Amino acid sequence: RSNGTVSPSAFLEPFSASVWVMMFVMLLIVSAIAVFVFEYFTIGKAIWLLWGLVFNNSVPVQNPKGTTSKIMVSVWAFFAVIFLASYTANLAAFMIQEEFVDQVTGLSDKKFQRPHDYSPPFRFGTVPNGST
Amino acid sequence: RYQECLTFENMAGVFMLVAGGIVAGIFLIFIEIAYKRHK
Repeated sequence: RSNGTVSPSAFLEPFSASVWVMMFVMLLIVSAIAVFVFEYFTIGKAIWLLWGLVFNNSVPVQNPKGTTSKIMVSVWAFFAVIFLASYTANLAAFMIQEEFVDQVTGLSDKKFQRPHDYSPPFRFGTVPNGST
Repeated sequence: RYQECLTFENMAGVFMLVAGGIVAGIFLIFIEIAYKRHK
């Protein structure tokens, strides 16, 4: 090959699966339940808080109610930053590994029937009166 | 020549710990509300 060949795995993040999805659903349910408990508009603000201190607090979503609300916000923020650290570590670990498995995997797979038909005419530099 | 052949456990442990913390916080909120009603 001409130069370095690697697998970016852009979509291969642990998302789009049923591993972290269940944890996210459980955490969201717990956060909503705690918001309702501390309630003793609200739906929009609760959605803003759920979306905000999950990705990042870099948005105006500030609306605390009581001390228990602050405690639950602290616990949820700890969980969120733990998740962010874990994801950064996992993506770095993937960067540690690499994938350069193969390119063709076959002596007659697709191109070795009519290289002109495939379009690229791969060189056929055999040897006169040889063995192959 | 045929070949037959985030962490969820991390996610599960985080979910369990968060659930325990949230239950503790809800109980604390209830106790504080009861005390404030009497104080």
